[PDB]
Amino acid sequence: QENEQRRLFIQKEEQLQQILKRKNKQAFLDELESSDLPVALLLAQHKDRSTQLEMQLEKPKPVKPVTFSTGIKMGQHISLAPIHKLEEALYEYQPLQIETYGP
Amino acid sequence: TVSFEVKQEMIEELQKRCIHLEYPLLAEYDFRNDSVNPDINIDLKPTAVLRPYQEKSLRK
Amino acid sequence: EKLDFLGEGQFATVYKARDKNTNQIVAIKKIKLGHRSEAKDGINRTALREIKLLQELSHPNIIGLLDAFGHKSNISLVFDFMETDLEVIIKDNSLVLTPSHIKAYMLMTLQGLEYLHQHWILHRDLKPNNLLLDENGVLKLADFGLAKSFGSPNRAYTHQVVTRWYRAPELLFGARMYGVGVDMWAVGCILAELLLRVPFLPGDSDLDQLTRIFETLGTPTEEQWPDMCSLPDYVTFKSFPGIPLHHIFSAAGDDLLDLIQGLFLFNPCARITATQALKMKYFSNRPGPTPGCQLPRPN
Amino acid sequence: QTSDITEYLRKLSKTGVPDGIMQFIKLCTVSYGKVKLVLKHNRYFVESCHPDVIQHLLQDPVIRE
Repeated sequence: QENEQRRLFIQKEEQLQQILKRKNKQAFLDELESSDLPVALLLAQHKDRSTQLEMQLEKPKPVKPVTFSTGIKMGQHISLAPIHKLEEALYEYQPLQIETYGP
Repeated sequence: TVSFEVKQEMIEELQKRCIHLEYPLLAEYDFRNDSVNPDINIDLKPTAVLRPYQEKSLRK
Repeated sequence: EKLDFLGEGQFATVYKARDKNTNQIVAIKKIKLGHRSEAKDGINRTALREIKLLQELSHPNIIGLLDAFGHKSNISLVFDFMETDLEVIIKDNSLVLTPSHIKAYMLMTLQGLEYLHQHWILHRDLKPNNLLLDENGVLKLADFGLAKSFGSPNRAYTHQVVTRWYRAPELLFGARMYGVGVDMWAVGCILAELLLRVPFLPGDSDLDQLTRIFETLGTPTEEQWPDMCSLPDYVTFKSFPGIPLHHIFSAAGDDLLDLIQGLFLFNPCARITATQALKMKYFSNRPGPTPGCQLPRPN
Repeated sequence: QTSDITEYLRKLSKTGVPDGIMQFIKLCTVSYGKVKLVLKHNRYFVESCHPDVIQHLLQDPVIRE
């Protein structure tokens, strides 16, 4: 349960980094669409809102490991191959039980 | 700082001539991540710096 | 209308929710499937003949059926509710004891398999828990998630199926052909579990299960089960003799040994079926079975 | 930026602007460059200033992404 909360917290932090990355794209798209010199103060305050957002994120985290997971967490690809299950169980002392096979 | 991405890598020579054609000047900075060989990126060197005529030119 | 939650399963989660119109309690078994993908199979027809053909066939030893609905993703099953099963009698809970009540279990189990074999239907999903019990004590089956309509010839089909604890000797080697002995193998295995109240065949995969079965029953020789070396997928083991069956089980009469030996036969062509098993000397004696009222129920 | 150093020059003259010819010129070359990082090519980010990015969209982004 502790490792499950750590892996789930990585997706929560990864989503905030993607929104912060996409926020700079929206500022560059509208940087010259409606700006003819007087509109230049908003870009200076853009990094100020991005710096304070990173300061409020680096503190409430116990330094998560660098992983490459999906922040949205959807139907991830496994192998889609007839891999069956374990490596033929392979006994050693007392046998247990293995789940049955399904289509 | 608003970071961008890479445009097919090959597109690069045409950008160096369009910026200087107008009026702004470019200045490619430091840092890299390709072609490594000397172990890592900190090698071996004593931190005891000397010669003030080189340290002042280094920080500049 | 969700009511209460029970447990999980192999590929379907059991839900105790009261359905509409019909006032009977329905145990919905939702099968986890897909719908997000484009060219996705979605629903599997391995249970299509279960929720469409069971309404026509009526039998007391066979589970019932009301309706059926779904849409690829969530396929909610509509089946009658059952009290307890059989695994709770042996596993964990050891307080519930059945003194000479096992005769009523095999009597109502062979009648259910005989009715399915008459309509050319095999229950290729035998495991020590499908024998569901209701309030009246009527022994009924669980689900038909691996049923198939067979005929006179026997061709190649699926392999490495069925619970690994109860596996036929011809199915572990990967034989292409099979027959009635597939469903008649676990009949004696369930009977062997209710006697000593312990797992009779505690094996692992297909390789470990061959060791436990052969060291207790024996190795099929040429006089016993012919046609063995012709199969490609074959392994050579030790010359296992054969442990008798009248000394392993303590509470076992003389008439009980006449049925256990015929069920554990390694020859599918010579293995006893359901009609010849009900006409033996075990189901025609003085200790008559109980109808179901005197049968105890778990807590 | 050149607009910051201009205010320091006006205070040094003590009530007096530096003519006015070089005041309108303080709008040509800016601070721009490229940085090589994990992208294995170029990552476009320079300085925390803002006038160094506004006057650039009408040249390179207009002809190629």
